[PDB]
Amino acid sequence: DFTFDLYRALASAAPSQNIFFSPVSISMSLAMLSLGAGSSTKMQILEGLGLNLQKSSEKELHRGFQQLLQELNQPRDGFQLSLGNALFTDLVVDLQDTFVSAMKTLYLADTFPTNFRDSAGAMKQINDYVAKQTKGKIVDLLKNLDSNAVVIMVNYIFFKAKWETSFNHKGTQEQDFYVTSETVVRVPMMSREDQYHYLLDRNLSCRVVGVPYQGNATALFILPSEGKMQQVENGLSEKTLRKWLKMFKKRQLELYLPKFSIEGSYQLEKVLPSLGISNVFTSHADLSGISNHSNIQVSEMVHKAVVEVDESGTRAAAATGTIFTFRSARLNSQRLVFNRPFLMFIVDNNILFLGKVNRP
Repeated sequence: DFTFDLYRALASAAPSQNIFFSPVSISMSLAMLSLGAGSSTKMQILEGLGLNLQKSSEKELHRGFQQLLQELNQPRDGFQLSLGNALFTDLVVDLQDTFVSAMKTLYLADTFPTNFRDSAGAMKQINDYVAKQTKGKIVDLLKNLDSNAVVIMVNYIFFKAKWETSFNHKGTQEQDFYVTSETVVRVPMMSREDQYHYLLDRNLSCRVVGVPYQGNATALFILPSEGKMQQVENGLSEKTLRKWLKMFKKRQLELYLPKFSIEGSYQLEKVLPSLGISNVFTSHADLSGISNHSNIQVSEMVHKAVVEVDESGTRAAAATGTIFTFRSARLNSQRLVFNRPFLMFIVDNNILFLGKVNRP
């Protein structure tokens, strides 16, 4: 698995830490990059994306993403999704019009000649570019920039959508969240009893619940059994996802989910090589589709994903202006409380987001 092996790579590199990235967005930038890559550099990228038998249609691959981008970029109401890619290339590097054209046309991405000789100027231009493309949601992508950089590739994505059903601000109270058995933090816990797509996975030992967004996206929160986080991570795979997308049944639940913001920032040139994509970062890189200039390669491939989660939804919890019972108070339903590290997916027909919430 491209996506899940990448998740494990990132996880292994930063134990006991939050992880968060966009799979679709990463595949998108790699395909886009293959547009100017040649020989073994290109082939490593395509196989990494996993590319059909007969090494068939790359243009079909670009068609898919091309359409996907369009659908993703079409506004709704209270749906905030900013995603994009850009290539910053040194002044020496003469660009190929066929590359620049394909990038803008197919992926809506830009290629900007840049003066990396002025490290501090380039960093600010890049950060300002992203701050604007994100309507201010991602303001300081790069934290440092080398003077010898030749080409910087940045991929960014910010997402915030209204729940299909809201969380009553009256159900939010501070509560303990156990990062570990001995590390505890107070967090504002939202709550709402309702019918949710539930799933008990005895194989991996974890509970999965689905919460739909006011649109076409649905959040999946995975709660491992006490001490089973590593096991679950070891079990993550596209197959498993398919499996889960079937076991899903409606179940009355009193859900307790934290209000939180989560982000991941990565230098993919330090992890992708372990997944088989290495030539593109070396001096032996083949980016002849991009320029005829020798000695060029991707100096840095940064990726930043940001997502905010809160009460806001489309409609308020309609009800029990029907609560019938002789009891003083109705009894509780099954309770699912995320007050220990959990995993989270945000999926449409693809996987927009994948991460591990260790500390809200």
